[PDB]
Amino acid sequence: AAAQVLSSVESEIGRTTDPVRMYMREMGTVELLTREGEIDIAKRIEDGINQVQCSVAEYPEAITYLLEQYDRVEAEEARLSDLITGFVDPNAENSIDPELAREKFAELRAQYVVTRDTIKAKGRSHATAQEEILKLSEVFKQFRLVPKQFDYLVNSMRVMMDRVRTQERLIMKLCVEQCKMPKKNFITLFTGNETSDTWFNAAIAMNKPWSEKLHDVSEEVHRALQKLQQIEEETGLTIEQVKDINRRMSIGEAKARRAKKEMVEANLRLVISIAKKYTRGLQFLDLIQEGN
Amino acid sequence: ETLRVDPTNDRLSALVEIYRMMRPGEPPTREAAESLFENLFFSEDRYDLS
Amino acid sequence: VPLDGGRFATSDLNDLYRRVINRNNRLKRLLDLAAPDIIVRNEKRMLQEA
Repeated sequence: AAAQVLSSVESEIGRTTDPVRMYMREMGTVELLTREGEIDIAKRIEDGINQVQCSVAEYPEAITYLLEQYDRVEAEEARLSDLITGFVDPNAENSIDPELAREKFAELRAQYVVTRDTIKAKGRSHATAQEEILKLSEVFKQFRLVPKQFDYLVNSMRVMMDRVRTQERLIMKLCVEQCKMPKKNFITLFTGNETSDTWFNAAIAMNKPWSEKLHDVSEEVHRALQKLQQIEEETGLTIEQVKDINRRMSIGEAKARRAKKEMVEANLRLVISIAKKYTRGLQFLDLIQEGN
Repeated sequence: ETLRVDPTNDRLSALVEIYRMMRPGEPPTREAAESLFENLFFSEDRYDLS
Repeated sequence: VPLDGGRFATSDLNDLYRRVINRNNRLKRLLDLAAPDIIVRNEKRMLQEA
């Protein structure tokens, strides 16, 4: 309990105005880890990174984006742009050679052409379709892309979820706060089909005098429905699948951030021990921030 | 009278109070207090009467 | 302004402005880095002090 003495010291300070000693008091609470903390933290960071990689593999057009810029630069007879560095670069457990890129993309094309018809067979939830999608995600997993392209790859999911969630909360922004339909039945009816107006006119079938006056707001409550239909038809994924994908991306990223954050303060002492030698050109506390 | 006003009771408390007076804000430590007190008047490098 | 011997002279306001905008840029960079809250707090306090 290193925070117990913090109460006994801060409540009885001389009100020090020196930012350096208060910063060192703040960073002195964390202790040093050795030979076990680094390994466990690195394992947690890798688990978070692999969870993030898993999240983007399920999204159907991630493969299409992995492939289409390389297809575009194929027609140039060469790939001299920096995106050749942002190739798949499969991990092994150097310059990009055609003998590797074409070999890796052959099975990618095969999966891209073989995973379409199986989805239509016995619906999206087909066992063989699901396992083939998982296999395609796995063969996508054997790649090690660059963080530059990976950044916008995950930004695509962030923006797509932002758009879909804005279209979602638009429903409460237009009707729940004004018409006041109970959410207890609304949450169950929304997940029913989310493709047609079966529950929209099922509410009309019930008494629901508030819902009876929906025609005046029909031409603005059905626009969100049409937008979410458009999102589904352009992404090729159901609402539940993307909610699961991003709800696990969220906690994978949270775990990675927590691991990196917890690792960081374990070496603030090292940062100070290095920064003290470099003063005096500029300052003493700015060097600490640069070391951080 | 000075003992009456004194709030401390042993050497450790006195060293902690000296450290708190000299370096407010920084939490006292078992060894830092004695190191600072020794360096105040009992180190040749950091003290000299000539 | 330049001096005769090829030197320069400036008011301390240039130093203070350089310090405050250096720390402001560092804070702006830290915010988009999702840095740990203690480092962001330290940088905000440093900006306040500057």
